[PDB]
Amino acid sequence: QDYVVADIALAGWGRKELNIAETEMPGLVQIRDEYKAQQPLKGARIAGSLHMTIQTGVLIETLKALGADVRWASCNIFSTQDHAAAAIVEAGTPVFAFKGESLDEYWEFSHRIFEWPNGEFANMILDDGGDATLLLILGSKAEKDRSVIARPTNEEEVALFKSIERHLEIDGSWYSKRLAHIKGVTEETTTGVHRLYQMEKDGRLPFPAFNVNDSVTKSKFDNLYGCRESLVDGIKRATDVMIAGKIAVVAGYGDVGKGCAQSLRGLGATVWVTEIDPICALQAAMEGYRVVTMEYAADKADIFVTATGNYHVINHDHMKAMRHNAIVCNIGHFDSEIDVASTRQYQWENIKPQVDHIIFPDGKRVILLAEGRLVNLGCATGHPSFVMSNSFTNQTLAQIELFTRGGEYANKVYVLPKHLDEKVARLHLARIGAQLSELSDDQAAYIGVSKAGPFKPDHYRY
Amino acid sequence: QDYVVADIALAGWGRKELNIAETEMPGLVQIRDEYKAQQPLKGARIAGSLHMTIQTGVLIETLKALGADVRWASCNIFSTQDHAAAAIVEAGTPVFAFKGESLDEYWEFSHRIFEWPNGEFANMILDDGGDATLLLILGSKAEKDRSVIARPTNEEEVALFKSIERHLEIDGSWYSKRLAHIKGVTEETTTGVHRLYQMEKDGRLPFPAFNVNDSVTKSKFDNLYGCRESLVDGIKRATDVMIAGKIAVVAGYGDVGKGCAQSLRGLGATVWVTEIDPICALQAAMEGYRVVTMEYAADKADIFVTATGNYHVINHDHMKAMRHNAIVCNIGHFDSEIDVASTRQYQWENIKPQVDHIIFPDGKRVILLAEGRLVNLGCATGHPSFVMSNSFTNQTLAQIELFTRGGEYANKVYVLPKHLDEKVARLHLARIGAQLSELSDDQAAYIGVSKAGPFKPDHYRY
Amino acid sequence: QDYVVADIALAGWGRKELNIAETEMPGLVQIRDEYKAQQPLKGARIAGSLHMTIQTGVLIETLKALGADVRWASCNIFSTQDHAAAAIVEAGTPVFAFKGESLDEYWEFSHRIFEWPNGEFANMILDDGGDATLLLILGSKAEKDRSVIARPTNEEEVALFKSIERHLEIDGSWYSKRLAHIKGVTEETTTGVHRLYQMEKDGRLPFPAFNVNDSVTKSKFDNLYGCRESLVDGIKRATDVMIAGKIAVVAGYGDVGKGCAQSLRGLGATVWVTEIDPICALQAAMEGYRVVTMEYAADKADIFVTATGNYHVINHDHMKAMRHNAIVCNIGHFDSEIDVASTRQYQWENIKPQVDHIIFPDGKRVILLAEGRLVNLGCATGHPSFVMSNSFTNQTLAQIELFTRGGEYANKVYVLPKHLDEKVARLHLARIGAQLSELSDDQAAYIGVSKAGPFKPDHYRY
Amino acid sequence: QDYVVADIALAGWGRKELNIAETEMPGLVQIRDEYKAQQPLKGARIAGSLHMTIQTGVLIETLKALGADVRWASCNIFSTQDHAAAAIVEAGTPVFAFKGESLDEYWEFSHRIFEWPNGEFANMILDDGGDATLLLILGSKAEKDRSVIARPTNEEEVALFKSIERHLEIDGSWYSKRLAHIKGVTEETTTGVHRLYQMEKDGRLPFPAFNVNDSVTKSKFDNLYGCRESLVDGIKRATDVMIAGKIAVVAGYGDVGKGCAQSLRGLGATVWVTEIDPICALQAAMEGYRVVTMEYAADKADIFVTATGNYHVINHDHMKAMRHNAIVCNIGHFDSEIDVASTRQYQWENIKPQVDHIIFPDGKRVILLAEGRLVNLGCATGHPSFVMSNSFTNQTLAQIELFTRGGEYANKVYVLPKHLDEKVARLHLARIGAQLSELSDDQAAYIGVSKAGPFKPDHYRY
Ligand SMILES: NC(=O)c1ccc[n+]([C@@H]2O[C@H](COP(=O)([O-])OP(=O)(O)OC[C@H]3O[C@@H](n4cnc5c(N)ncnc54)[C@H](O)[C@@H]3O)[C@@H](O)[C@H]2O)c1
Ligand SMILES: NC(=O)c1ccc[n+]([C@@H]2O[C@H](COP(=O)([O-])OP(=O)(O)OC[C@H]3O[C@@H](n4cnc5c(N)ncnc54)[C@H](O)[C@@H]3O)[C@@H](O)[C@H]2O)c1
Ligand SMILES: NC(=O)c1ccc[n+]([C@@H]2O[C@H](COP(=O)([O-])OP(=O)(O)OC[C@H]3O[C@@H](n4cnc5c(N)ncnc54)[C@H](O)[C@@H]3O)[C@@H](O)[C@H]2O)c1
Ligand SMILES: NC(=O)c1ccc[n+]([C@@H]2O[C@H](COP(=O)([O-])OP(=O)(O)OC[C@H]3O[C@@H](n4cnc5c(N)ncnc54)[C@H](O)[C@@H]3O)[C@@H](O)[C@H]2O)c1
Ligand SMILES: Nc1ncnc2c1ncn2[C@@H]1O[C@H](CO)[C@@H](O)[C@@H]1O
Repeated sequence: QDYVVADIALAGWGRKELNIAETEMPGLVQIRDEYKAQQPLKGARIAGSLHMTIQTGVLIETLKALGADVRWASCNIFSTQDHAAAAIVEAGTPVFAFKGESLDEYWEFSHRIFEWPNGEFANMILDDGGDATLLLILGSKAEKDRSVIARPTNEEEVALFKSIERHLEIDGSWYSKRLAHIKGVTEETTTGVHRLYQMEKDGRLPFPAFNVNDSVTKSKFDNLYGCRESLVDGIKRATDVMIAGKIAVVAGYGDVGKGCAQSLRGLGATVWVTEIDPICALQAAMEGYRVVTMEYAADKADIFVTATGNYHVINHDHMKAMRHNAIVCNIGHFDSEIDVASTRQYQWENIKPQVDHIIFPDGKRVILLAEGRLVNLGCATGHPSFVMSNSFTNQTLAQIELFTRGGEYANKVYVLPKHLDEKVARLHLARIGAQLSELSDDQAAYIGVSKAGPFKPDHYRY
Repeated sequence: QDYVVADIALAGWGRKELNIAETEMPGLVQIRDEYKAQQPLKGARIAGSLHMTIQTGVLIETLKALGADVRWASCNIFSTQDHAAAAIVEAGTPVFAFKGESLDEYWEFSHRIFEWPNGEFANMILDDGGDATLLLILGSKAEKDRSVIARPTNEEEVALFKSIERHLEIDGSWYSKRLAHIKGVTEETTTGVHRLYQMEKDGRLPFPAFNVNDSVTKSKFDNLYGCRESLVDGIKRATDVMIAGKIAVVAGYGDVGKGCAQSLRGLGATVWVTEIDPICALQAAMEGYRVVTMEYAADKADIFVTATGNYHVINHDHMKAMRHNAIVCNIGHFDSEIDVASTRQYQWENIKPQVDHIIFPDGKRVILLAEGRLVNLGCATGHPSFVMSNSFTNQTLAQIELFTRGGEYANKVYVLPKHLDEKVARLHLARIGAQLSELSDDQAAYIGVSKAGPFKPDHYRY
Repeated sequence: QDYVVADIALAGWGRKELNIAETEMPGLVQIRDEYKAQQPLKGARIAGSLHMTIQTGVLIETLKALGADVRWASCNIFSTQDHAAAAIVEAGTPVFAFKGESLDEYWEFSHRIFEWPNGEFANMILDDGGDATLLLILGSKAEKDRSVIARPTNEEEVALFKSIERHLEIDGSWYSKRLAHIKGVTEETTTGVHRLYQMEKDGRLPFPAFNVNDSVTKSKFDNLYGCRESLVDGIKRATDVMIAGKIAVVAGYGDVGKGCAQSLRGLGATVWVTEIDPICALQAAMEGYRVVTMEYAADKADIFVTATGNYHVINHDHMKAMRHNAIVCNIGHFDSEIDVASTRQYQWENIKPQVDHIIFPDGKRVILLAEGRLVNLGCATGHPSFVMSNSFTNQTLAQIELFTRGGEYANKVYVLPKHLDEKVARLHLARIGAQLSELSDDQAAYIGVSKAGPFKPDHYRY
Repeated sequence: QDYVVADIALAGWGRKELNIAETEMPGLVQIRDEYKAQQPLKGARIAGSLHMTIQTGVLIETLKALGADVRWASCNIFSTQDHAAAAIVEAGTPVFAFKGESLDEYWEFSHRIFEWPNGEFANMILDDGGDATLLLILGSKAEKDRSVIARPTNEEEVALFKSIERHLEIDGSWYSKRLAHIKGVTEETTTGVHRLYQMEKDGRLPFPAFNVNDSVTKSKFDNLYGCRESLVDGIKRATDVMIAGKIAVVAGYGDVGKGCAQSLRGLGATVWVTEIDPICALQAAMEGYRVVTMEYAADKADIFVTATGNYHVINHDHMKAMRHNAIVCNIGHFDSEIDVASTRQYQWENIKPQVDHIIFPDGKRVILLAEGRLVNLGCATGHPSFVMSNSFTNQTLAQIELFTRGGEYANKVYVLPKHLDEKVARLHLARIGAQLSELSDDQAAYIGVSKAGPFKPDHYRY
C-alpha cells in the first residue's frame, strides 16, 4: 500500500466532485486537451507538496494526462480533503495526506513523495509553501553539518529536524542524492516564493524555480478573489457567526487581506486593517477601512484575521486583551502568524474539530480556529475550483516549461512570460460568458502592441 | 424515552455551542433576565414546530427559564442540527427532530408535540410555517368530514393525510380535543403568516395569532440580513462553487430575495432577478440587477435561487433547459417552489447528503440542493445566532403576551406594538457597540414623539 | 408680467433640458397619454409650491396637458433652476421663483400662486414641505386672532408673519376666502406630511389631503435612490472634496439617510450614523456603519450631513469642536437641522454662492453649504429626472383623484391605493428594460392574489 | 501682460479654493516644508503642460516655494478652471490657459511656456499627456525635415503643424535651441508615458525622463480612486442623469476603467465592460460586470464611457445604432477614443457648454459630452485635491531629482524608487487618520526587509 489517506471508501464521493470540478476548471481541461498528444511530461516524476483538495486532484490528473508520474503530499496538516485524496489514490497516484495528520506524519509524508520505486528519483517539485524544497535543501546541509538541525525553536522544527535525523541514520546521503535529480521547482504561494528569493539573494538556489504566485493571473485572482470567497466560508463553518455589525480586523492588506477585507465589508462588518506598508495602508483607507494598530484593535474587535505571511502578528498580549468569544484565525500560509504556543499554558476546551476555546485566567475565552493554521483550507475547502484553475493552469505551464526546457534557465527565480499569463486568463473567459474584443490593425499600431498580444508592458500592475 | 433525535451523545457539542450562542443572542438573554422573577410562562405548555437549530435551542431554554413547559419538533425534515437537538433533550425538553427524518416521521413528530403526559394539553403553539397550526385545524375538520384528507396531490399530503387517519383510528376526537386548549399561536414566517391571514379572511381562525414575521425587527432583519449571510453559506457547503463571475438568478425580491441578491452581488456574481410585483422589480432594477423572466434565464444562468413563497417557480421545462451543472436551490419555506417531483422520472445520482445530480436524457445534469428544501438550513445552519435573536426575542414577547393576556385578543392576526418592536432592536445595540442618541425635549415636541418613543407612525416602512 | 424669474433668456436652454427629461420620465409621459382624451384636470386651478427644477417643469406641463391651469412657486429659496423657470414661463405658466431669492420674496411668491386673474381662485394645492398649505391655514387663523403671528422663532417665520400682516392690511379676509376654494392638497415630502398629520390630529384640516410621500414608489425611491445620487453631487459641486478615506457622519437613517450613507460608503468613506430610533440604528449597524452620537463625531469627522427632519441636530458647540475645513450640510427639508443662526456672531467669508466659511475665534473654519438649506437642490440640481418621475407620477394621480372625486373623501390624510402605487412602478420598467413576469392561474390562487394585483398586503414594507 | 486667462477678477475665488486645497493636499504641504531650506529647485525654469486646475495650482506654488521659476499651460482645451488660472497669475506665475480655448490657442500657449524673458530658457518640462515634450521634439525634427509636419491626421495636428510652421518662419532654429536646454521631463499620464517609451525605443529621447504615472501611488490611486469620484461627477454636471438602473458600458478596464466601473456600479448601474486584454477582462468579469463587445453594446446601453487610451473605440456606426439620448463620453486623455469627426456631417444642437446633441437623419439624437474631450475635467473639475496630492507629490520629487541629479541619469525613462513611492503614501496617512504599524526587529528579519522599508519587491503589483 503505497499511500496514506483517511479512508479509501471516500473515493466515489471524491470522483463525483472531481467530475464537477472539471466543468469549473476550464484552464486545466483545455490545457489537458491542447498537450495530451505531445505528452510533454513523459519522463517527469513530480513530487508535489500542496493542499490535497479536490482542486489539486484536478491538477494532479492534468499532470498525469500529460504523461507525468506523480507522488503527492499536502502542505498543511489540516488542508486535505479526504475524499479528494481517496479518489486520487484510487485512480493510481500515491498520496500521503489526511485531514488532521500529526506534524511527525506531515514531515514523514514530505519524505514519501521523494521515495520512488524501482530505483527512480523525482525530477520535478511542485511546491506550495516551499516545504518540499526546504526538506531537500536543509536535509542536504544537515548531511555535512548536523548543527543545522540541532536546535529546534518550535514544534514544526522539532518534527522536521527529527524526521531529518531519522532519514540520515538510514542513509547519510538521503537528501543530496535526491536533490541531484531535481530539474526545478514551481512554487505557488507568496511565502514559498519569498523563501526562493532569499535562497537566490544568498546563492543557495540549486536549480531553476518558477514563481507561479506572481503570475498576474495567480496573485491577483487566487489570492484576492479566492479569499474573498473562502475566508468567511471558513469562519462560518467553524463558528456560524454573524458578520453584519461586527468589527473585523484584517492584519495585512496585500492580495490576501484585500480579498478578506472585501468579503467582510460586503456582509456589513466594520472592517479595520492593520499594515506596515504605507502604500497598502493608504489603499485600505481609500476603501473606507480604518487603518489601526493591533494594540488598538485587540480589546475592541470581534473577529481577527491575520493575512501577513509574517510572525506573531497576533501575540499573547493581544489575545489576553480580547473580548469574550472574540474569533481569531489565520489565512496566511503558516500558523506562526498567531503565537498559539503562548496560549498552551491556559486551559483549552475543544468545541469541535479545528474550533477551540482558550480560557484565560479571568474566564474570558477566545475562539481560535484551526489552531492558527490556514482557516479557509482548515475549516472549509479553500478557494473554489474556478479561481484555482488560474493558479493550476499556471502551475501546469510552469512544470511543462521547466521539464522540457529547464536547461535554458539559470539557478534563479523566474516568472512566466506575459503571453502565457494572458493565455491563462483567456482560457477562463468562455466558462463565464465574457466576450473578448479584438484590436484593429490601426488600433494595434496606435498603442504599439500586436493584435495577438502581449497587451501590457512588463511592469504593468493590473 | 420521550424524544426522538439522531444521537444523544452529540449533547456536549450542542451545549458548547449553545453557550456561545447566548453571547450572540443578547435579546434572548436580556429578556430571560428581565422576566425570570415574574415567571410569566408558568402554566404555559408550548408545542413548538420550528427548525431545531442551536438558535432555536436558545429560544426554547428562554421559554423554559420564564416558566414554560415545552415540547418541540422541527418544521423541516432537513433543518435540524442534531447536536442542538441532543443538548436540548439532555437538558430535559422533549424533541422530535433529526436531520434527514422522513416525511412520515416529520408528521408523526408534529403529533408528538401535542402529546403531553399526565393528562395535560398544550395551550400555546410556537409555529414556523404553520404546520402545527395546520395539523390541529385540518385534523379537526377531518373528524367531521373525512373527505378533507381523501385526495392527496403530493408526497407531503400523502404523509400528512396518512398521519391524520392513523390518529383518527386511535381517537375520533384526537384533534378537536387538543385544539380546544390552544390559547393562541405565534407565527414566525411569511408563508405561515400567509396561512393565518387566509384563515382570518375565511373566518376559520379559532384563536388569536401573532404575526411575528412582520415585526419590523423580524422581516427586515432576519429575512434580509439573515439570507444575506446564509444563502451562499448553504450553496458553498453543498457545492463549493465560485460565485464571482457567475450569473445567479434570484426568483422573488421580497426581503428574502433582497438578502440573497445582495450576497451574490457582493461576491461578484451577475445578479438577475425575477418578479411579479412591479414595485419590487423596480427596486431590483434600481440596484443594478437585470429583471428577467425565468424562461429567459433558464438556459443562461449558472445558479438559480427561488425566494418567492410561491409554487413551481422553477418548473420541469426550466430545468430541462439549464446548462450542464447549473445549481438549483430554494430558500423559500416550502420545497414546492421547484417542481422536483417532475424530475424523479430521470436518473438521479447522489453526490453527498442534500446534493443530487439530476441526469437529463441528453446527459446534461442539474445540481439540485437539499431536494428543494430550504437551502440555508438544509446545506448549512440557517441564519446566524445574532439576527435570529431579533426573531426569537419577538417570539418570546408574543408568547408572553398571548399567554398572559390572550383573553384581550380576538380571533385575528395581530402584530406586536411598535414600542416592543423598538425594544427588540434596542436590546441588540450594545453587543455591536451602537450608541443610541436621545431626543431633547424640544426635539421631541418638534417631531411630535415622546423621548421614549415610539418614534415612527404605524405605516412606516423602515 | 405675471411671473418673476431670474432671466427669461434662459428659456431655450430649459426647453432643451425639458425635452431630454421627458425621455427620462416615462411615468409622466405615459400619464399624459393615458388621460389626454379625458382632460380630468379641466377646471383645476393648481397652486404649486415645489422646487422649480427641470423635473418640476415636466410635472407642470403634465398637469397642463391634462387640462389644469397652474401657477407656481418654489418651496425653497435656493432650489430653483432658473433655466427651468424661464422655459415654464415662456410656455405660458406663471412662475414666481429664482435661485437666491430672499425670504421676503419667497413668501410673497407663495401669495402670488394664490392670486388668479378674472376673479378666479386656486381650487387645488400641490405642496412639498407644506408651505402653500401653511400660508392659507395660518393666514386664516391670523384674520381672527393676530396672536398666532405674534411670535416668530426664526427668520423664515419673521418673513412669513410680515407677509401675512401686509396682506391682511389690504384685505382682512385675504386667506379665508381663498382657503374656502381649495378642494384638496397633495403633499409629497415627509416634513409636509408630518405637518398635515399634525393638522388632522387637531381637527384643523379643512379639505382632503393625499400623503404622496408614503406611496411606496415615492418614499422608498425618491428619498432613497435620489439622495444616493444627489447628496454627493451637491457636496462635490460645492467643495470638490474627495470622499474616499473621509469620515462622513449622517444624522438620521430614514430613507434619506439610508441613501446618503450608501452613497458615501460607495466612494470609500467611513460612514458613521447618528439615530434616535433603535430600529433605524440597528439597520445602520447591520450595514457596517458605526452608530455614534454627534457629540462623539463633532471633533472627529470630515463631513456632516443632517437627514433628520428635526431641529438643531448640529448645534453651535458641535461646529466649534469641528476640525478646520470640516464640511457641514443638510439634506433635510428645512435648514433648522443646523443651528446656522448661532454662527452669525462669527465672521463669515463667502467662498462662492452657497459655499461659506464660518471663521471661529481660534481661526478654525467650517465650510457650510447652502446656509444649511437642502444641499442637493441648493448646490446641485436635486434628484435626477428618472426617480422624480415616480414622485410626480404619484402627484399627478393624487391631483386627478382629489379634483375629480374629492367629494367622496373626508377632511383627512389619505394614501394612494396599492394598485396605483404598483402602476407607478410598472410605468417605469420599460425604460430600464426590466421584464415583469406574470402569475399563472394556479400561482395566483396559491398565494391568494389576483394576476393584475395588487400583490402585497397593505402593511407590506418592501 | 505675460499671461492669457479668461478673467483676472476670478483670482480671489481661486485663492480661497487654493487655501482649502492645501489642507486637502498634505503631500505637497509637507514637501514644501521639508525642502524649503534647501531650495532644490532654485535655478529651475519649469515649463508645465498640465490641466490648469486648483490642484495644479497647489503644485505650481509648491514648485515655486522650493525655488523654481514657472510658466504654465493646460494640456487640454476644456480642463482649465479659470478661477484657478487667475489666482496663479495674480500671485506671479505666467499662465496661458482658459476653459474653451481653441486648438490654435492651445498650441500657441504650449509655445509661450517656452518663451522666457531676458534670454533665458526652460530647463525642465513637467508634462501630462506629453504635448510640451512633443512640441519641442517634433519642432526640432521639422527644422531639418518639413515632411514630418506635412501630414496631419486630425484637427489638433492641423493646429499643431500650423503652429510649428509659423514659429519656424520667425526662427528656423526655434525648437532645437530650446530643446537643448531641457535637463529632464516628468510625465504623469499613461498616454504621455507611452509616447516617451515609444521615443526611447527609437533612440529619439534626448534627456532623462521620469515616468510618474507608474509610481504605485499615482497609477493605482489617481487613475482609479480619482475616476471613481470624477467620472459621474462630470456626467451629472453635464446631464443630471440618473445612474441607477441604467446600462453603462466602460470601454477599457485599466486603472481608469476600474475606477469608472466601480463608480457606476455603486450607484446601481448595470455595468458592462469592453476589453481587448483577457486578464483585464477576467478581472472585470470577477466583479460581476458583463464583458461584451461595443458592437453588442451600441444599441442596448444608456451610457458609454471610453477609458482606453486607444483610437476610435466608439465609431460612427456605434453612435448611429445608439438609443435616443444615449450619453457618450470619454475619460481617456485624447478625444480620438470617440470618432467625433465622423459625426460632424450631421446637424448638431448645443444643449449647453460641453453638452451637445448630435442629430441623426432618422431624428435619433445622441448626447455627446465635451466634444469627446476628458469628461471629468471638461464637465466638472477632475479628480479631487486629495488624490491629486499623490500624483503631484510624485511630480515634485521627480522634478527635484532630475533637476539636482539629472547628470547621473541616461537619456532613458525611469520610475521613482520604491522608498520614495512609499514616502508619498506615508505623507497622506495622517490627514485621514490611518495609523501605520511598525515591524519589530524579529519581524523585519523574518520577512527580510528593513523596518524603514522598502517593504515589497520591485515587481509587486499592489
Ligand atoms: N490561505 C490561502 O488560501 C492563501 C492564498 C494565497 C496566499 N496565501 C498566503 O497568505 C499570506 C499573505 O499573502 P499575500 O499574497 O497577501 O502577501 P502580500 O505580501 O501581498 O501581503 C502581505 C501584507 O502583510 C503586510 N504585513 C507584513 N507584516 C505585517 C504586520 N506585522 N502587520 C500588518 N501587516 C503586515 C505587508 O505590508 C503586506 O502588504 C502568505 O503567507 C501567502 O502564502 C494564503
Ligand atoms: N430560508 C429562510 O431562512 C427564510 C427566512 C425568512 C423567510 N423565509 C421564507 O421565504 C419565502 C419568501 O419570504 P419573503 O419574506 O421574502 O416573502 P415576500 O412576500 O416579502 O417576497 C416574496 C416575493 O416573491 C415574489 N413572487 C411571488 N411569485 C413569484 C413568481 N412566480 N416569480 C417571481 N417572483 C414571485 C413576490 O412579488 C414577492 O415580492 C417565504 O416562503 C418565507 O416564509 C425563508
Ligand atoms: N433633499 C431631498 O431631495 C429630500 C428628499 C426626500 C425627503 N427629504 C426630507 O428629508 C428629511 C428626512 O426624510 P426621511 O424620509 O428620511 O424621514 P424619516 O422620518 O424616514 O427619517 C428621519 C430619521 O431621523 C431620525 N432622527 C430624528 N431626530 C434625530 C436626531 N436628533 N439625531 C439622530 N437621528 C434623528 C429619525 O429617528 C428617523 O429615522 C425630511 O425633512 C424630508 O422632507 C429631503
Ligand atoms: N480623465 C482622467 O482624470 C484620467 C486619469 C488617469 C489617466 N487617464 C487617461 O486614461 C487613459 C487610460 O489610462 P489607464 O491608466 O487606465 O490605462 P491602462 O493602460 O491601464 O488601461 C487601458 C485599457 O484599455 C484596454 N483597451 C485598449 N483598447 C481597447 C479597445 N479597443 N476596446 C476595449 N479595451 C481596450 C487595454 O487593454 C487596457 O487594459 C489614458 O489615456 C490615460 O492617460 C485619464
Ligand atoms: N438558524 C435558524 N434557527 C431557527 N430558525 C431559522 C434559522 N435560520 C432561519 N430560520 C427560520 O426559518 C424560517 C423559514 O422557515 C424563517 O422565518 C426563519 O429565519
